[PDB]
Order: sequence, then C-alpha cells, then structure tokens
Amino acid sequence: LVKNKCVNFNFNGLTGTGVLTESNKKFLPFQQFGRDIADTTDAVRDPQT
Amino acid sequence: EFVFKNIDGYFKIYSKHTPINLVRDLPQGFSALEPLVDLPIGINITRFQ
Ligand SMILES: *[C@@H]1O[C@H](CO)[C@@H](O)[C@H](O)[C@H]1NC(C)=O
Repeated sequence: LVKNKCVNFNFNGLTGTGVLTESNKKFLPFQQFGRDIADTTDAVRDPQT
Repeated sequence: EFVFKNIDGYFKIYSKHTPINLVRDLPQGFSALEPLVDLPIGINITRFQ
C-alpha cells in the first residue's frame, strides 16, 4: 500500500487513479465501498488490510 | 425486525435490533436495517412459516 503519491489502483477489477490517504470517515462492517455525490468511488476498503 | 427478500438468484436477510419504550404497535421513529446476512442459494420459496 502506497500513500500520498498518485498511483494507478486496481481493486477487484475496479481501476482508478489517485492519491490514497487514510479516510477519517468510518463505515459499518458490511460496506465495501464509499461514493461521492457525483456517484464516483470516493473511498475504498483495502481487501487485505 | 428482519426483512427477507429473494432476488436474482440469492437469498437476502436484513436485521436491525432496537429496544422499544412503548409496547403497543411499532415505533414511529425511523430505524434503518443493516444487512446481517447474505446467502447465495438458488432456492425458491412461495411460502413461509
Ligand atoms: C420458482 O417459484 C415459482 C412460484 O412457485 C415457480 O413458478 C417456478 O417454476 C419456481 N422454480 C423455478 C426454477 O423457476
């Protein structure tokens, strides 16, 4: 897991490009994804970590 | 409260548990069910007991 650097990211066949930093917002155990108001994939949960 | 729905090949169970101050009926207040279990089964049901 690399953080603070723009890097291509692939999670379970989903690919996006960005800088990945820890998100203060917390979600319930069932959820595996987070989205923005524009229906964009704003946040993720690392599968391994 | 548990809500059961069968769609697109897999059975789904959603449960939220809350204590209620007043015995009569069900609370007017809004509580949202959180998925507890999702089961992938192809079973069909037209009756429940
Ligand atoms: C599923 O249930 C419905 C209603 O009983 C029935 O029409 C259908 O044939 C059942 N099985 C399958 C494989 O579709």
